[PDB]
Amino acid sequence: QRKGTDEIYGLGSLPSAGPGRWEYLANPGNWHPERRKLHEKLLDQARSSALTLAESLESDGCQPTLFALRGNTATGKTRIATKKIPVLAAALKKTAGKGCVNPDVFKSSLAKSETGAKIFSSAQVHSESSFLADRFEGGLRSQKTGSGAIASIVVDKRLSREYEIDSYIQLAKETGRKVELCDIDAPLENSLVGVLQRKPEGEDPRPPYPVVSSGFVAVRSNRMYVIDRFIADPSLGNYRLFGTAEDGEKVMVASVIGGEFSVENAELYEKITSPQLSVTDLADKVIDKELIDRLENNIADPERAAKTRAALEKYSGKSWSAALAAHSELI
Amino acid sequence: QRKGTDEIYGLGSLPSAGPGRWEYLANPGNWHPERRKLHEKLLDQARSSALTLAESLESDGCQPTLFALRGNTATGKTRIATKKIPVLAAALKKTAGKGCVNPDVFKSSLAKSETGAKIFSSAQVHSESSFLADRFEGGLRSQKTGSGAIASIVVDKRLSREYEIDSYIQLAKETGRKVELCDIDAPLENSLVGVLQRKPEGEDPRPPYPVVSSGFVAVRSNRMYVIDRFIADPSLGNYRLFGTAEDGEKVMVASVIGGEFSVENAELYEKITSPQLSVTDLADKVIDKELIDRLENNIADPERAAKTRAALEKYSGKSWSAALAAHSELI
Amino acid sequence: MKTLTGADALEFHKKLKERNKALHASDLELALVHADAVGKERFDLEELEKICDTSDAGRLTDAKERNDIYERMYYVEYPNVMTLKEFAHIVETLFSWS
Amino acid sequence: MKTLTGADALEFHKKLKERNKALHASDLELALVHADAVGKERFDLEELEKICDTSDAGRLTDAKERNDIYERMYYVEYPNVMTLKEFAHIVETLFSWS
Repeated sequence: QRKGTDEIYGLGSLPSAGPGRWEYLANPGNWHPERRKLHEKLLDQARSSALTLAESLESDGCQPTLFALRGNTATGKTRIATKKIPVLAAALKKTAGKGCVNPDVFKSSLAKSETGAKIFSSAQVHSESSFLADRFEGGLRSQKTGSGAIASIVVDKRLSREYEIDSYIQLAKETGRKVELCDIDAPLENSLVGVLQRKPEGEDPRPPYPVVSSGFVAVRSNRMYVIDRFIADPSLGNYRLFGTAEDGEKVMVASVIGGEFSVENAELYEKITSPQLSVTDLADKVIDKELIDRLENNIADPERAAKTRAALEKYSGKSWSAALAAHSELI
Repeated sequence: QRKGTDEIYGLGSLPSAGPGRWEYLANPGNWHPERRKLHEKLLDQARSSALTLAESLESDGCQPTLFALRGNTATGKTRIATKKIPVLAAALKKTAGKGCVNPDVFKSSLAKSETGAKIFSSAQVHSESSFLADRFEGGLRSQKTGSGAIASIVVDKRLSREYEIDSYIQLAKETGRKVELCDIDAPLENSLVGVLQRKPEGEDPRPPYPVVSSGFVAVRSNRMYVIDRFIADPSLGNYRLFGTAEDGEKVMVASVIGGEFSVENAELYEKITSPQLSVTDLADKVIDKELIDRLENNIADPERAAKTRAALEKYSGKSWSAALAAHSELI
Repeated sequence: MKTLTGADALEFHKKLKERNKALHASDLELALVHADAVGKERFDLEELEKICDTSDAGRLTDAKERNDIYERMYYVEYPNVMTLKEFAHIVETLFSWS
Repeated sequence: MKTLTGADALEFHKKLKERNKALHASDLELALVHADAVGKERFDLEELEKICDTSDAGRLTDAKERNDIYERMYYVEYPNVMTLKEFAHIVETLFSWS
């Protein structure tokens, strides 16, 4: 569909859609009362989940920390958090994964609008979900636990660009939080098939091709800037970069831990700090039998191989761009 | 086998094998008389073929020219000469392809040694064949046709490096020949499968992996230096670069013709002027069903597809390095 | 493989930064030549900012980072896009998603 | 695609030369760091020239081109080769073929 929920549920003369439309809508009172109520309910839920996370982390001895999960769409971020950040894995278990700062966590609820079925598309609810995420993050800034300590929080966003990274470092510095950053990379094609595997009945986003490609370019091009921040300031926190081997498994590539910088996989480090651009397109590559076989050849896990296969076959004969476009349009 | 023919048929205390061993053997009289006779016979044949080429070219109005076919092993050089250099195609028809400066043209004869069967390997005859090629080229330098004009000649060698290119430009300048240079590129994998398709009953060389890979690196890394020579000096002659599209067909990529420099395919030009190296190997890639299917997916011609398939299947389960090594060892 | 540590890790990082910086600049330089050659509309941030929001809701306020993000995207990532009006649709798509 | 002509072709060529020069230097710089890290034998042309012929039969006489060819090959093309004695076998193989 077409009209955004910010336009449908906003009240009055809506400011032309660039910012100016944000402060207007950033004011929780330019919305219809029913929508205002939905916002309050969703923020209460998210805040409850975040506090559960924070109390779990503190009980497990974690100093106030901003856990940042950097990386492009469908690169395996969730599995890395689960396996490689044990204290956070323990916390997320208690909330079934809820409580992280991420606009996408509000999308399903906004899309269903308490009616029992999804009636708005992800794109239709995105601005509103972003507004809620910003209000959610704002309240978390100085949120305390029961011991009066600053609450640890989790930021689950692409975090590709310098300005975003700087902003979260500044937030951490101002609130006395360490930054624990895991940066997760996969080849662009892995993200594309990852998106096609996400089912609309799930809550993981299904963006169109340009989002995944531009995200890939941005995350790779700005990666070394992020690493430089940790190399320069040992007190900032810790950094780990995981990349994807040929067989699809994640491996440590570079790290800054306790101020010590190491490169665990120099070959991958050279590769995953560059977008592999040329003057003129993976977007036009057709999903054919060969491509599916080519991807299957490097997937050994039966369940993963079957799911990859099924997702691709649904779009057999279409270009990556056409495939992700069609997949994204599903409600 | 192991002992080279220069050692078997050379006379006396052979100088340690780097040059010094060349002038010794460059003297046609440090060889056994029978071998001396074979040399004379092969040079007479090659010279006859070269004169036929030269007289054909002159009759077709070609000014004295050095036709240089630059490019790595098994990149499609012969087909390009046949299709894209019509005057030379007409000449080569008259000699069934013989008469070009290339050590490989002597290898079959040296390997059979007038016995009726190949009893020496290509590697065993290479030094001797190189010696003959140099004597052949030396005599061609000031060779005249029946009109007294300098004979046009064809140099069919990789011609990868600056020193080689400089040497042939100097030869052309000193002998009043134009340089007509066609530079032919294919992806490294195309050269590897090209080598595996060459049958030992043929006379085209079957080198091991390092020859093809190092040749690829050299030809690409020094390509723009060659182009610069033609951009700088319109009087030198003409330059055309052909590269390989995804479907295996050759296309014009860049050219310097009548002093005018154009880039017919900028995407390919960016690609084929660089070796695509990383800090750590196509040599270890295993020829499996997927790889064969992957290569077959981009070959539409039935005969070519079948031959590519058959050559690869013979080495199924082996790495590219192991496959070319085994293939090279065949007599 | 062997982990690079200490001075070797730092030097690898330094040299890799140089490499990627050269590649970064080169991608844009080459794209601009090709753009001129095919008649692609000259990048105009202000005209762009008329037809779409480049602000990321006021988070991106640095003029230097803002021009550099979109000019580079326009030329390097979308070479077949000829107009800023076309590119506008792309940018809008990008901010419709996380 | 559209053929680049005249000034555009020349500028593309110039910028591409710069790109490839940066890549050329970078490949060697990175390879040297990795070589130091793993204990690869230091490249020694003279020791090399004891165990094999780098002359291409006296065609290659420039000392600058000769060192630069083999040092770069040693470090960039054969990173897993640890010794000049090993590399010698490679070089000999190369001159056993056209």
